[PDB]
Amino acid sequence: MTYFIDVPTMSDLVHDIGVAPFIGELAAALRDDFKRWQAFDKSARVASHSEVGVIELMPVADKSRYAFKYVNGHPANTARNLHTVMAFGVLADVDSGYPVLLSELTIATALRTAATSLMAAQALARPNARKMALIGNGAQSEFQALAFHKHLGIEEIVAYDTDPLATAKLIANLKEYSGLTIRRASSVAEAVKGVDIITTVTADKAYATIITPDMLEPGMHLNAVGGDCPGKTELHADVLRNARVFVEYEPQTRIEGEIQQLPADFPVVDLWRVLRGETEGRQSDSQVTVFDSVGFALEDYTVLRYVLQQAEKRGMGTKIDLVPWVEDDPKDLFSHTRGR
Amino acid sequence: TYFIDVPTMSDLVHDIGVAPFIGELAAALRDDFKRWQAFDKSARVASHSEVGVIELMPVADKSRYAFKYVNGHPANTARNLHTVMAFGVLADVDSGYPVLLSELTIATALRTAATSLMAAQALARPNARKMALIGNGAQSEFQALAFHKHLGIEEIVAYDTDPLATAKLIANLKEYSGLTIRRASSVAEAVKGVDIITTVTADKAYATIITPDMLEPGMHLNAVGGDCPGKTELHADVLRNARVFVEYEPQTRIEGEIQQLPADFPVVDLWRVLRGETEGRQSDSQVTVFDSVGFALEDYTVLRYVLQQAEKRGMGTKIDLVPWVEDDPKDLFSHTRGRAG
Ligand SMILES: NC(=O)c1ccc[n+]([C@@H]2O[C@H](COP(=O)([O-])OP(=O)(O)OC[C@H]3O[C@@H](n4cnc5c(N)ncnc54)[C@H](O)[C@@H]3O)[C@@H](O)[C@H]2O)c1
Ligand SMILES: NC(=O)c1ccc[n+]([C@@H]2O[C@H](COP(=O)([O-])OP(=O)(O)OC[C@H]3O[C@@H](n4cnc5c(N)ncnc54)[C@H](O)[C@@H]3O)[C@@H](O)[C@H]2O)c1
Ligand code: NA
Ligand code: NA
Repeated sequence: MTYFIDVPTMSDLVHDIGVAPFIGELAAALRDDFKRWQAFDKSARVASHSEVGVIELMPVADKSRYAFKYVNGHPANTARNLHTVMAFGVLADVDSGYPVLLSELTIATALRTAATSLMAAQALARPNARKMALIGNGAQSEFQALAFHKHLGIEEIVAYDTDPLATAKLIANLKEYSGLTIRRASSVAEAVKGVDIITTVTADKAYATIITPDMLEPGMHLNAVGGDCPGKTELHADVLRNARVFVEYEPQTRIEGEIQQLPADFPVVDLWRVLRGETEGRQSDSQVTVFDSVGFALEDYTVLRYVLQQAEKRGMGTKIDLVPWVEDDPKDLFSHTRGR
Repeated sequence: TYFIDVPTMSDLVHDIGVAPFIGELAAALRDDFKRWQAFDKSARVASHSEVGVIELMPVADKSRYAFKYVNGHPANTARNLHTVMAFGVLADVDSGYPVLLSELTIATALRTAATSLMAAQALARPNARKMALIGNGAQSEFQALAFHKHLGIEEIVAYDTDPLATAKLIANLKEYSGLTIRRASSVAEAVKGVDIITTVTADKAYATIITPDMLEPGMHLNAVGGDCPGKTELHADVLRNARVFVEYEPQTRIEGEIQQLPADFPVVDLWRVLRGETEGRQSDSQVTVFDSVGFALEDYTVLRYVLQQAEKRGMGTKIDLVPWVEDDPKDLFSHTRGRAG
């Protein structure tokens, strides 16, 4: 009983639920899981670096369920008509090790990342937010835009991308949402002027200063999503020093996040503690808050469980023979060598 | 992405033949072990539970990336489930694209037998002819055939606490008339006078399947069963009386039989033995121990082998695991409109 949800099936699932509800429901599910932070067997994801990218495995588990996601990060892929980010994952039973679900996670990753950013913003950004800058208008952009528009009251988005066609795509994809205005800016500095939230989702395997100190205004919240690997950043180190920085899983973020540019003792705040109301999140209206996001296995665990439950209710997905199921003699593996 | 499921792998292995599969794989493993320094190696990541473990085993070179998901639950057989279940992926390094998704439960038994064979060829006495096989479960038939067909073992003395397991082993290999397999009533009885002792028992605990009093000069121990911290088969003093060989030292220091010895206890890297940089067996009376726990490179090799074998037979099914080439790779949102939209 290993169920498989491929790309087109996930497409039908997301279409059925709706992108907005999917993100909203997922953010709520993520919030609850983050509150249960200490119940999970956590670890920094394993990364295998190459010349133009990275391939990583992201495991996590509690006492009953195990989950992991395979994911790559190759910014140069788009030049070859491939996605910068591709992923898939598995949800398994802890007491038997049996893989219950194998699922595409490329579409799901964009959804969980948007939901995670939304969850963090709901807890860290000023409640009156209405304008957001969206730097990087690629694969993640539409999801981030909708998450903030439908669930955080963002009515206006000022977008910028080195690739003008990417911005055109973003505007065209969301035009159907009349309550949301999205306009193209000629530069990052122009896009971020006067915004309440800055979301960065650029893809470039190198140290970059997308956001510089001069762009910061009192009360801003920075949703820094693009940088997510050692040697891959989007914020100038001083931007972090002028803000209260929040992270997912500190041990991993110290190596892959924006904070990799600062001393190992630079103070950061664990988001799960804020969500439990045990540690202060935003401390004032003038403060600048930064969500140093790199992605963490727990978020994939949440979306995998969500997808399994939602697909089950809709009778979606197909069964595959990935590993042996129950057998008369589980010690007779050799019998399988005689052919099906 | 192509997918090879359990029944397809069964047909594939059946067509290649278990012995040939193990032989060809051992040759391939030797080549990969020789270029050990070309791989980005790491100790597998394990998630421990009260009755088992779930692990991810990645490894990669400049061209290919591979990983295997595998569990280790000794109590599973009481629930008619396999103690070991696994599957893995072979991916392209420069794009991250997963080329092959494959069952690896059957393949794991084959690569483990091939690895044990490869080590034995370099560590056991060349005149070995009798082997003790402790643990007659899933791995046993594969280990038995690997040694019989490729290392001249003509007699195996088997023991398992479960008598039906031993009966299964004997019945499964009865067709190999050049191989004699007989049931012993205890481990001590089974290992008496053997040239090689292969242990593949499954018990999540510190076990002394083999004690020092059982050792005889010149024996080679293919210790395969223990493969996790707190899960061993050999008494620590058995190791003190031998030259010990490992796969990937950093990982084995944690999961192997040597976890019971000082961090400074000397061990020998198998790949270096194969390269001829250090000695395998040094004397006929020496006791050698291959402290085997399994390592990602072995799964990398079998995944490449399976892909090649399946490809020339046109076997495997295409699956939409991740997006492939598209007009606009930056438009992931288009996928939220349903497969029709
Ligand atoms: N934090 C997380 O959880 C998480 C999960 C999603 C993806 N990732 C990261 O998010 C980033 C974006 O992912 P994606 O799938 O949208 O990639 P993508 O390649 O589809 O889009 C990235 C966009 O950034 C633009 N860009 C690059 N450099 C720029 C610059 N200096 N200024 C303005 N625009 C620039 C590109 O032209 C491109 O359109 C990647 O770096 C990826 O690894 C992180
Ligand atoms: N080193 C490696 O690369 C590698 C790869 C294969 C599997 N593993 C390990 O190999 C072991 C066996 O795997 P399997 O698939 O054959 O499992 P299995 O459960 O099918 O068979 C194990 C057999 O051991 C027997 N056994 C348990 N305790 C015993 C004892 N004290 N004395 C004699 N027999 C005993 C059981 O009754 C059973 O028949 C497991 O512990 C597994 O984790 C290691
Ligand atoms: Na980031
Ligand atoms: Na072992």
